[PDB]
Amino acid sequence: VIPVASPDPALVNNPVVAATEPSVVKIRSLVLEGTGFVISPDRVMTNAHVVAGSNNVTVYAGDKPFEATVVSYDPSVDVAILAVPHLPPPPLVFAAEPAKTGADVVVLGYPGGGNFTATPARIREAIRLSGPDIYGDPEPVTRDVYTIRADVEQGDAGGPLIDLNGQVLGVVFGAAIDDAETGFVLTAGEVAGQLAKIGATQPVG
Repeated sequence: VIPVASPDPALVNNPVVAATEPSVVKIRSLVLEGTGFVISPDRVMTNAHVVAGSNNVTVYAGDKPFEATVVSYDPSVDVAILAVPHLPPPPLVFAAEPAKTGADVVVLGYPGGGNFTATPARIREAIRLSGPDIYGDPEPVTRDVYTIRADVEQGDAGGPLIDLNGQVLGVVFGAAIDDAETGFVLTAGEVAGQLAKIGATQPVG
């Protein structure tokens, strides 16, 4: 882990939080709980492992429930798409330029499946996270990621990482086991590549 300065605690009150908050939603699937955000009208992107093979997925926009359906799931992909009809909040926009080391960012999500919380963060490093090719295992072998300094929790899974402009830099998908205050974020390029696999293979039963 590359060491960086502690995140600016003032980031919780930054207008960027209130601007993106309505579009960041809590997800409950049937016991399993996570975070998502609006990517396009009536469509929510979330963590695939949270909603994996679930027929009872609910989306909470502003403490109010909306029925969701997993319409895009691929076992080889970290992200999933939920279809959420009549969902008021507008889509969030992805940042077009990659984030740099030391930049102050914010993780938005629902840690422990509670209320919406903004977690102050700082970019450690942009890296290619490559593992071994596990035989018979579908999950990705390589990932474009940001390592971040942040007190991240499994409830933040599927939560967007947002810059000071209000744009999504990536999506929280993990943390370090031995290192506290260390989170792993899929880059906007990585999410695009993963959504591309789904866009290419659809429709699938």
